[PDB]
Amino acid sequence: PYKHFMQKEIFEQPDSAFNTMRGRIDFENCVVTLGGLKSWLSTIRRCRRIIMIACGTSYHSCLATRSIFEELTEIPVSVELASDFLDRRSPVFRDDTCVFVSQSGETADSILALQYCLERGALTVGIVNSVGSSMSRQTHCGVHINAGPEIGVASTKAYTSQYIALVMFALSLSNDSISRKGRHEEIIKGLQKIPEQIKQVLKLENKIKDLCNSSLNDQKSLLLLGRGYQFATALEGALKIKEISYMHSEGVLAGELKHGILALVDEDLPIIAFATRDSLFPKVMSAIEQVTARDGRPIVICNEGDAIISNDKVHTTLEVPETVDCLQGLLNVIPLQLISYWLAVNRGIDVD
Amino acid sequence: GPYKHFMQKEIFEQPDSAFNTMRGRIDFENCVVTLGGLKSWLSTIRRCRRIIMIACGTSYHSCLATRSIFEELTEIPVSVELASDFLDRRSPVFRDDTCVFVSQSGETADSILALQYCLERGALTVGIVNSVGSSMSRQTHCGVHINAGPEIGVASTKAYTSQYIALVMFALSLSNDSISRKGRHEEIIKGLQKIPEQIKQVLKLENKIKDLCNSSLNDQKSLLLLGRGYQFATALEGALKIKEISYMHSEGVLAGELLPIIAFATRDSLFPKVMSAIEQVTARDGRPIVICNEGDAIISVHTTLEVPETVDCLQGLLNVIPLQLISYWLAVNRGIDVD
Amino acid sequence: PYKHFMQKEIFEQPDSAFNTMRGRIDFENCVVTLGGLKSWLSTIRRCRRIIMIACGTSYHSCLATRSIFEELTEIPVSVELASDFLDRRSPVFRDDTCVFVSQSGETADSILALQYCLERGALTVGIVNSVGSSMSRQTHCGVHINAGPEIGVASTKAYTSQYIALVMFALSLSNDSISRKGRHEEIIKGLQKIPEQIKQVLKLENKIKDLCNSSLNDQKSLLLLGRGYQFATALEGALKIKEISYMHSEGVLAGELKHGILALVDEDLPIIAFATRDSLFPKVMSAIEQVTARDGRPIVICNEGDAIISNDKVHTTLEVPETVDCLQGLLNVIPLQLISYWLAVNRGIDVD
Amino acid sequence: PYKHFMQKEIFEQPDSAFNTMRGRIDFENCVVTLGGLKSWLSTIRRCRRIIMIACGTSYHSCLATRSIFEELTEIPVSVELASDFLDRRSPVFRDDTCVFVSQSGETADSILALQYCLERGALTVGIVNSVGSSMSRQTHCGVHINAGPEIGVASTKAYTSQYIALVMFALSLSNDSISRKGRHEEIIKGLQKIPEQIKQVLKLENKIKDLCNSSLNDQKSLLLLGRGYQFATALEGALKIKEISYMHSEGVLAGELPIIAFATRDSLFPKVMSAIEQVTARDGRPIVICNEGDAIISNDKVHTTLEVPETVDCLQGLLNVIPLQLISYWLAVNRGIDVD
Ligand SMILES: CC(=O)N[C@H]1[C@@H](OP(=O)(O)OP(=O)(O)OC[C@H]2O[C@@H](n3ccc(=O)[nH]c3=O)[C@H](O)[C@@H]2O)O[C@H](CO)[C@@H](O)[C@@H]1O
Ligand SMILES: CC(=O)N[C@H]1[C@@H](OP(=O)(O)OP(=O)(O)OC[C@H]2O[C@@H](n3ccc(=O)[nH]c3=O)[C@H](O)[C@@H]2O)O[C@H](CO)[C@@H](O)[C@@H]1O
Ligand SMILES: CC(=O)N[C@H]1[C@@H](OP(=O)(O)OP(=O)(O)OC[C@H]2O[C@@H](n3ccc(=O)[nH]c3=O)[C@H](O)[C@@H]2O)O[C@H](CO)[C@@H](O)[C@@H]1O
Ligand SMILES: CC(=O)N[C@H]1[C@@H](OP(=O)(O)OP(=O)(O)OC[C@H]2O[C@@H](n3ccc(=O)[nH]c3=O)[C@H](O)[C@@H]2O)O[C@H](CO)[C@@H](O)[C@@H]1O
Ligand SMILES: O=P(O)(O)OC[C@H]1O[C@H](O)[C@H](O)[C@@H](O)[C@@H]1O
Ligand SMILES: O=P(O)(O)OC[C@H]1O[C@H](O)[C@H](O)[C@@H](O)[C@@H]1O
Ligand SMILES: O=P(O)(O)OC[C@H]1O[C@H](O)[C@H](O)[C@@H](O)[C@@H]1O
Ligand SMILES: O=P(O)(O)OC[C@H]1O[C@H](O)[C@H](O)[C@@H](O)[C@@H]1O
Ligand code: NA
Ligand code: NA
Ligand code: NA
Ligand code: NA
Repeated sequence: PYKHFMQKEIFEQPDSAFNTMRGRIDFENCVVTLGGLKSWLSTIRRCRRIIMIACGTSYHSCLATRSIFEELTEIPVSVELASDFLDRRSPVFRDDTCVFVSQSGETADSILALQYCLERGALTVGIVNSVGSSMSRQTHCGVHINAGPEIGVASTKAYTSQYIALVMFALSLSNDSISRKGRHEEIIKGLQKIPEQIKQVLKLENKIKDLCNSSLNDQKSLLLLGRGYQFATALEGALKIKEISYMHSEGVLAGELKHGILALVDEDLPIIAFATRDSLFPKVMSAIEQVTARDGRPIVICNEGDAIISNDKVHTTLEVPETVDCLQGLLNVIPLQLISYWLAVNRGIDVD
Repeated sequence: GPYKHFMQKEIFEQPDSAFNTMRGRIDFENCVVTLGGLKSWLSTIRRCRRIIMIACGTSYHSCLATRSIFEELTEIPVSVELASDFLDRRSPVFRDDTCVFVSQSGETADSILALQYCLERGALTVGIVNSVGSSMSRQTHCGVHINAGPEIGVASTKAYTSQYIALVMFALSLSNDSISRKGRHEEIIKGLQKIPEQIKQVLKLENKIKDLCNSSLNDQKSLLLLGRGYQFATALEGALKIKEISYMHSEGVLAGELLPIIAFATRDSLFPKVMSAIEQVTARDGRPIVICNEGDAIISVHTTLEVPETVDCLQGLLNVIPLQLISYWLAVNRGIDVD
Repeated sequence: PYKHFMQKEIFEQPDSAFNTMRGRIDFENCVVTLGGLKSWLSTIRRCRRIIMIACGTSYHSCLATRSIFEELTEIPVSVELASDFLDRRSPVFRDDTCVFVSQSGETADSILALQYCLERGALTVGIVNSVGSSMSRQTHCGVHINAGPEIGVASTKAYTSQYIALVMFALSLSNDSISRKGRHEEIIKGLQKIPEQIKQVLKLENKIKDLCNSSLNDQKSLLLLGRGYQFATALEGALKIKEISYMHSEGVLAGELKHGILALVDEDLPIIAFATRDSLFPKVMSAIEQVTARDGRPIVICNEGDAIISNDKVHTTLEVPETVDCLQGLLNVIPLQLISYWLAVNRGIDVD
Repeated sequence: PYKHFMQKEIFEQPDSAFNTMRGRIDFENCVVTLGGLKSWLSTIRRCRRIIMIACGTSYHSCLATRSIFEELTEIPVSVELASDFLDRRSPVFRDDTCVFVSQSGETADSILALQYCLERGALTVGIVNSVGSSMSRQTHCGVHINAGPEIGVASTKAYTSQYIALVMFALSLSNDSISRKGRHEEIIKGLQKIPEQIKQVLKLENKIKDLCNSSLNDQKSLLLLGRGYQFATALEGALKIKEISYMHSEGVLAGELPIIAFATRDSLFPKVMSAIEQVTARDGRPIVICNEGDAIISNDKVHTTLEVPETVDCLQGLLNVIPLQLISYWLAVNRGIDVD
């Protein structure tokens, strides 16, 4: 039924999200069980620090979950792009837990980084889609994310499944804390609702197709504004627009600079702002106000029912269900996957 | 004086500010660094779980620019945080953290809020600050005043190079008990000695940069800066300067990870991916501007801005200077009053 | 009604034990709250290691509780005699939590050690009986054990009270652990019963006076055998007999040497063996057997109902109630306090 | 020309001390190189703490060297008796470096402790005499102490050889420190002289035989007083007197609350002086192990002196133990005990 494997894979996300969780979460009793990390959790916690290492969209899934790993575990977590980690020859030691995230399990820079960590005596953990791939075999332990084969040229379902697996890993690490139990239960109940909420978000495709057929087609760049949990989503949206749509895109930390890119943009530059409640900071509102003050006409991804910009000012809304704060990225990325897909179609590009 | 603007003056002041930052703190003959503010705190800093560097804007750049040398010389985990994002994530900190705050003014709101957060959590706090007795200077437990003198220009020029130098001295101080580091120490200190005179030499690129800025470069809507490794910070800081001073969009891009283009191709950061990126550009006849070491031919049409070769971890101090001059002259050519 | 303050203090222990716990343990909800440490616990929970530092009987209360601190917290715990700590110039750093235990809060070696740790930037915690004593003032935080004044020349109720305060501190450090919950509850329900069980143990006094009068008064030395939880009890009993009674005494790790002191003993040298269930190791049984075979007749401290040796093989029994393993030393020490006291008074030695 | 393997083994110590160092110390350039640990040191240096785990005399060699490890490395070091470590079910984790010291490499409690540590993911290092014994094989890395086979029933040369191997291990761990370079050179130059100093100490044998011919040999107990570096020597002396001489003995922390007191300069604390003064106040006739030429007790109190050469403070125990080995041996002979 689908024009392309990429469209199929985006639309497959209710099912891949469920498949990632299948057999791993008891939603009734709120227990996460990751069999691959079985005899290893008590060791993983006993480390100086967690280093998340990955490339491209897999690196963004690490950015998207860093905060919740930090929050739930109180272990320091850093996130490294594999090639830059290697370029810096960043010291790694026996007391580090190195977490490698990869859809393919074959990316050269990820494998080189893994070899570097292994030879230095670090504990290694893989979060990998392709079962038995190099990264899966070579990591000490890990989780196969169970998204199924990905044939689109860019990662869609693997991103949402990686993010979910990383959240389950964070929950697993913090499963002995009385003080975390309410937070755990909140997040696990939220996860249970993700697959159906993804289905809801997919109903935005018509509005997106329309927007992609608009003046948007002709524009040469698109800027995405995000802060907090949604900065990763802004970076991933930009990567998608670049890798798939062959259009220039940058993810911008919203409102960080008063006199940055937003003071420079043309009236008609496409700007997407993430304004869901989890990441609705004063600086986000300032950035959005700055755009509208200059007569810009931004596209706002926000929660159902929220009016971020007055009806008096021209702007586009793409409304998404509200979920638990640290899970909102799973829903907010979907319109970007669809926008990047339909822009590439509007332009004649093959995405498989 | 001879200077059109405060910003131009402060750019040209860098041989002196770089010297002043080192003054009384480095014995170049015996290769000994002595930072009076940190003296009795070093043993405590050396034993922490991790160092978190926390800063905004150009000061965040100076942390990125020196992250690798801290890691290399100390083998302590070092992370670099933008103050607002650190606060947005509510990143946990604890007694065993050493939090290093870098700020020219010592008054930036987000940096102060971040310091107060770390203090309340019981972390050890260290300031690298220009303004003596500012909030950040007072409220950190210990620190180094960078001694760059007052900064009047709207964007940081001398404060970036002086912060970077102060951070390198801090890294050297932390690792001054290591026999295996001694050769690397001496190399960096002998390098630092020559920085002020090398900065004088790089400032002689101004006329070449004026010629470049008189061209259609000054009419462009975007300028991309490509760098990797030590020079990625320099790419980010060049981008920030072009945005903040020249009012032109600019982006610092990690070279070859995935319109005028500036590429950093000095030897310290001349990776395969940089060469690949540069090849991609020349293949489409892109005409890149290449910042490279004196005498190197990185490309067989392009513009070359040659800079003296220094110790790898110090190359960013010389590479940033043409970007400061480009952002300044682009602004002048576009009729912007930089002050 | 007491002959000496020391006797009064020994008999005061049901009340001092209760007074130490008062306002600090919710026995129904199994919650421990130590006001003086409350705001400091997350900091202590985080350190590289705990160093317990003390002199004499206070040093023994640290040995008596070292295992339960290690078990409940999984933080390394070492136990230092203050003078030897200072003699070795053991390095201490900002990441150490140094726990100082002292009845008087004034002992020179403990104060010197505290000053050394403070100057090195370590976090310091006091467990002290004398409110506002030097050690109470100078530590960063602490617990006043609330045992009341001791006038006896040797510590009795302050030993049991210190030991209880130390167990409460360990419970407080581990009060966020789901996996520890059952063990927590076990110990707290145990602590609730300690004051009445001490009342029960104190009923051994007449049998102990008989034993001193029939078998011990004329003696020049006595050996205490103990292992595991009861090794500290054996050392403290030895100290009491030395300090109070002016008789030689040695605490011996039971069955450690096949040809050590037990291979050398007479059949009339008095030997006390701790054989309560919590510390009834094979090596303890072997030691006892090495004694009865040599025709030594050991004095066996054991749980009510237990027959450790044959009635065929001659021995004296002092039965004590069974409590939780890590609490059994609180009851096992009491017969030793009473023995040392009666030995002293039967020799016209003042104990106050 | 020896009566027993024990006596031979005591007298072999100049050679065993030399053999333990052979090929591992460059005394000219002051460099220690332990082949067995080469590429493991950077990892050993990166642990939360070091736990030294051993039984009997090997436990004492750990006590004897704890201070120098802590001094030189600034890593926390604890010393555990293997059986008690197991009795407590002491938690250990991936970030622990567990160091096992054993002459035989077969002692049951040390083996069980090793297996417990290995199961918990700890890094394990062996300091072992018997090449290819269980503990030699099962530790991740280690140093064979190269003392030669030990046939005496109690450890004599293995103690001084284990102690020297442990000091070399601490030197190796700290070989990157500029601030400790002077202390390193001092210890290494001191190690060079230990073999010939042990020869010197063995010349006390005749004085010791005279002492053991006295009514010392029909005593029921002998107390040994020591503090600091010499507390381990007092504990090891007491063990030797119990295991060999069949006489009760206790090693006592001097001044904490027949007498041999260690009063060498490395461990001449006020509390040691005060303890000795208590004995001479009662005209108790102590036996004093002290450095050559030091008068610890004046001649108006009766006492016996056993002078030993002064070495570097942390090495003094290597010499101070030798008279106790000889005392335990000659007491047994005078008591008709076959020490073998
Ligand atoms: C593919 C596979 O055999 N998975 C089985 C596993 O699923 P389960 O979900 O338990 O395990 P995973 O597929 O996640 O992991 C399989 C194994 O590979 C390791 N690993 C995985 C990813 C990685 O990047 N690195 C790595 O080392 C894990 O530690 C584990 O040993 O147990 C279930 C039985 O209950 C079965 O339904 C599955 O057939
Ligand atoms: C400010 C001051 O009087 N500096 C004097 C100091 O310079 P010196 O270079 O020794 O000290 P700095 O100016 O770097 O620092 C001064 C004090 O401020 C603290 N600190 C500094 C920066 C910071 O951000 N946070 C912070 O706490 C330092 O720990 C130190 O206690 O001795 C010199 C002579 O030896 C004098 O010429 C300088 O006038
Ligand atoms: C002295 C005081 O007013 N104590 C009150 C406190 O007891 P609470 O049991 O809370 O506190 P403690 O008496 O144990 O400690 C008093 C203070 O002294 C500090 N400290 C204590 C011991 C030590 O060795 N070092 C040290 O620094 C503590 O951190 C605390 O700040 O609240 C109780 C009600 O809950 C009152 O009944 C107590 O009268
Ligand atoms: C046993 C052996 O062949 N040793 C050789 C080794 O001595 P060298 O002194 O290098 O090594 P050791 O004999 O100390 O140790 C041999 C090996 O056993 C390991 N180990 C040792 C003891 C222990 O308790 N646990 C443990 O794992 C070491 O890590 C090493 O891998 O190189 C020398 C050549 O330069 C040879 O003269 C020695 O014959
Ligand atoms: O997740 P993987 O298989 O390690 O691949 C990482 C990245 O590899 C390349 O950079 C791809 O173009 C990206 O789309 C992909 O995300
Ligand atoms: O270094 P400081 O005083 O904390 O200021 C940080 C940043 O603050 C502001 O953004 C300035 O415009 C920047 O130029 C500056 O780099
Ligand atoms: O517990 P405190 O006050 O520090 O005293 C410690 C020790 O000090 C001295 O050693 C006393 O004789 C002991 O009985 C006492 O236990
Ligand atoms: O050093 P090993 O072979 O582990 O032996 C440890 C102890 O084992 C036994 O206790 C021996 O009797 C002691 O002499 C010895 O010291
Ligand atoms: Na694997
Ligand atoms: Na300050
Ligand atoms: Na206090
Ligand atoms: Na081995």
